[PDB]
Amino acid sequence: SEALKILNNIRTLRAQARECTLETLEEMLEKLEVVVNERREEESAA
Amino acid sequence: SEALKILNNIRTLRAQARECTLETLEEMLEKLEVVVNERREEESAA
Repeated sequence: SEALKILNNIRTLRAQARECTLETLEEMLEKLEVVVNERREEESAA
Repeated sequence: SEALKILNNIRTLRAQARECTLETLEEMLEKLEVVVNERREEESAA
């Protein structure tokens, strides 16, 4: 879980976002939303 | 940008999410939303 722990420090991701375009940032937000929604389905099923 | 490129592969984040609780996943989604919104402000200003 090295990529999940980095998401907790926004300042670190802030420096990484400065080297990427907005279109790549939109795709990254989609994947994180699906990952949280995937766990939401397991929480709603239990 | 090692944490930003990992977010593109949801299957990889999928295995990492299985080892964390939903509360930690909610905070991670907040940071990514703020990172994308921070770049949105720069795009709207330009």
